[PDB]
Amino acid sequence: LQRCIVSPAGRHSASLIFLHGSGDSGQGLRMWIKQVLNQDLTFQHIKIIYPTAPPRSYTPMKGGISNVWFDRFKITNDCPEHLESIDVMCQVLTDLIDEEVKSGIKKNRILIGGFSMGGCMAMHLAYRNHQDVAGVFALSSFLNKASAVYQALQKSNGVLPELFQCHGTADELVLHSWAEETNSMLKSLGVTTKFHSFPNVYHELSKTELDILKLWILTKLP
Repeated sequence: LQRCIVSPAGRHSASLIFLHGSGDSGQGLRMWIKQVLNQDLTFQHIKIIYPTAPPRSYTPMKGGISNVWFDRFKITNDCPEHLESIDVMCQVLTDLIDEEVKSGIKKNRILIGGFSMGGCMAMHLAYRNHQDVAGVFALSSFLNKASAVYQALQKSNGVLPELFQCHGTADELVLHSWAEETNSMLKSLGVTTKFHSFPNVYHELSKTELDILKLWILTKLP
């Protein structure tokens, strides 16, 4: 994968893998956050990796080529996830996590999250393959009904990474009810989570959301 890296200001001791939503790129997400904050998101010790999803067919674009982590049949929670494309991407992003580990960053100092389709991807990578990460965040995201996530967590008995999930209540693309169903599902399967609903926020990033996100990141990667 191609990627945009935002370095820590000093010694690197932890890593944030932050996955972009459908159609975007890692430099796109980076610049979008920079606009929403009026300065870059940056840390003292945490390196931010914004990888770019390789271009591939996307069924809601009638098979047109898009930077997408995985394919979807339909934009809804009431259809099955496309598990074969999700699993191909779990293996690709696993390689990226492993490049970090091999750099000296322990898995419990790696936080994975994303916006929209990138937060979905994050949740499948964390709760199915990498339950020892520091935490998981999902902005404007949901899991499809009957997700392999749910079935993995049903079968798990160990400590799991905490989820920070935010959603705009006025979102017309990814409905708030799909995101709260996902949050409730995960809580009932033993995930500890922080769910934050932003009235008057649609399918977008907001400054307040990103500020709260930053605060919680610092609790998970001191």
